Amino acid sequence: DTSIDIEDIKKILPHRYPFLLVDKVIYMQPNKTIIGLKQVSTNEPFFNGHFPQKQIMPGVLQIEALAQLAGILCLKSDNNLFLFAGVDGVRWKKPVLPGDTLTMQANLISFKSSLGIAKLSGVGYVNGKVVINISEMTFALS
Amino acid sequence: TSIDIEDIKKILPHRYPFLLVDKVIYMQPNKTIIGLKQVSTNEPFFNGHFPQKQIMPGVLQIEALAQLAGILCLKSDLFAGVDGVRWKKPVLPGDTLTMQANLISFKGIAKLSGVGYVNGKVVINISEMTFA
Ligand SMILES: C[As](C)(=O)[O-]
Ligand SMILES: C[As](C)(=O)[O-]
Ligand SMILES: [Cl-]
Ligand SMILES: [Cl-]
Repeated sequence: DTSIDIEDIKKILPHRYPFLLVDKVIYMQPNKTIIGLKQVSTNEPFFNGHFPQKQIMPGVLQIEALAQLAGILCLKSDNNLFLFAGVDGVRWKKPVLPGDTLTMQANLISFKSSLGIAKLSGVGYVNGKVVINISEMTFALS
Repeated sequence: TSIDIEDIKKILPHRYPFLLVDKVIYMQPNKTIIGLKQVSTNEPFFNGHFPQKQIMPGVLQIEALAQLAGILCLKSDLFAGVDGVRWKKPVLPGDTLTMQANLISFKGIAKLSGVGYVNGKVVINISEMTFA
């Protein structure tokens, strides 16, 4: 099964409202990869600010949802406070909108027990099509 | 020139809780912009990041620098890409985040560099923000 619900995600991650952006893990293979989703609703606090005349999920929150999914995989592969240390090669392909399901996959590149550093790639999809690519997210365990 | 929040809001469409530039200190069109974001415990995202340790999310530091870059673009006349982001040290309640963005290219695509400081010391670097 490998899927994880929100209550169990909360036991893994320190993040809470209004900055928890993984609704469900649908698949995970420890030390390899993880797939989850974020459901995108008009009823989310950020939408009033981004933007009044046109609701578009901020691209940086799409990085954040990929980062959080990625951090689930790291914690379940091996301090639950991981900070963003670097990110490279983010390309946003298409706007994410209220009504969408943001499906996300993060793949582990490296994880150093010793140093508390992890690197992963990430891709986000809507309706089977890429809306975001991230070449490399780096996390340090503060 | 310098720009206060009401004038910032006349340039940017961003509103609460996603307007992350509190002041523009200096702006030279087609060149550079310096501004700041004040970091308070009384911001909505801190309850979530994290309950037991309040740390300004790195991704919101990208966004603040991207919004600052957006102003310089609009006044030299979405977020398509970002690359070479490095966070050096956590930004905490009670800090002032001072930011500078430099225009690298305007070709229909604009590319800018970004730097964030807390007390003179770099807290974030962005080699490239890409807009169109
Ligand atoms: C997903 As994070 C680097 O804001 O804990
Ligand atoms: C970086 As933006 C498109 O939220 O101004
Ligand atoms: Cl955006
Ligand atoms: Cl962070």
